[PDB]
Amino acid sequence: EYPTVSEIPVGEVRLYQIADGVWSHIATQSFDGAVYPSNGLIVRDGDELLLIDTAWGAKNTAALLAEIEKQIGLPVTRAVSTHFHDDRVGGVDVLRAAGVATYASPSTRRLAEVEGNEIPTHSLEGLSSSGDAVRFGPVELFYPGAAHSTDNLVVYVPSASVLYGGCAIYELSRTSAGNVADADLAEWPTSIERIQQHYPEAQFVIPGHGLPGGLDLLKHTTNVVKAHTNR
Ligand SMILES: [Zn+2]
Ligand SMILES: [Zn+2]
Ligand SMILES: [Zn+2]
Repeated sequence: EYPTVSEIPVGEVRLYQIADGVWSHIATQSFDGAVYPSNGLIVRDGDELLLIDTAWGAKNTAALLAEIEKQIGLPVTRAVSTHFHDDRVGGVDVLRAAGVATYASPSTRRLAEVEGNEIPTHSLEGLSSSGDAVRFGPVELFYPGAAHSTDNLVVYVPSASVLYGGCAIYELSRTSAGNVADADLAEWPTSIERIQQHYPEAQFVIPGHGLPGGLDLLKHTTNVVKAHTNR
C-alpha cells in the first residue's frame, strides 16, 4: 500500500515501485503546524536514472539520493523540476553538488529567480506554448497551460502508462483548493482538458501531494477548482 504521513517522519524518504523501472518518491515537510506529504518520480533510462522533482528541501533531497543508492544502486544523472515552488526546486543545490544535471523550462527558471528560490542549471526548449510536448530520455514532458502555476509541466512515461501530474492535479481526499496564490483559476480547467486529450490511455495518475489513482483525478481537480472559483 502507498505510504502516508504517519509512516514517514520529516527527513526520511520512501520509494514506491509503480511499474518496471518506474518509482515514486515520497517525503514530508511541516508547514504552519501541520504535516504534508509530497511526491516525485524516478524513471530508469538504461543504466542511469532520471529524477522528476526534489524531495522538498536540502535535507530531504540528500536523504533521497542516499535511499536511491541503497535501494536501486544506479546513478541519477539528470533531474527535471516541474514548477518554481520549493517542493519542486528546493534541493537543486544538493543535486548539483552531487553531479546531477538539473533542468527546467525557461519560464520556471525566471520565476524561481524572482522568488529567490534555487535555480535549475539547464533550460528545456520546446515547451513555451500550451499543448507543447517534447521527449526527454524515457519520458515525455508536456506544458498544458497555466493551472496551479503559470509554468507547471506534466510528465508521461509511455512504457508504463504513468502520468505524473504534479501540483496541477489534486488527490481525491482533497476537497478544497490548496495554495492558489500563484494559480490561474480561469485557465486551470482548460489546461486539465488538454491533459485528458493528450493522455487518454494513462493507467496510473500521480498527484503532487497524496495518493495515486486513475484519470478520475483530472475531473476531481476541475470540480474543486470550479467550486473555489464560485466562492
Ligand atoms: Zn506549487
Ligand atoms: Zn506542491
Ligand atoms: Zn471528486
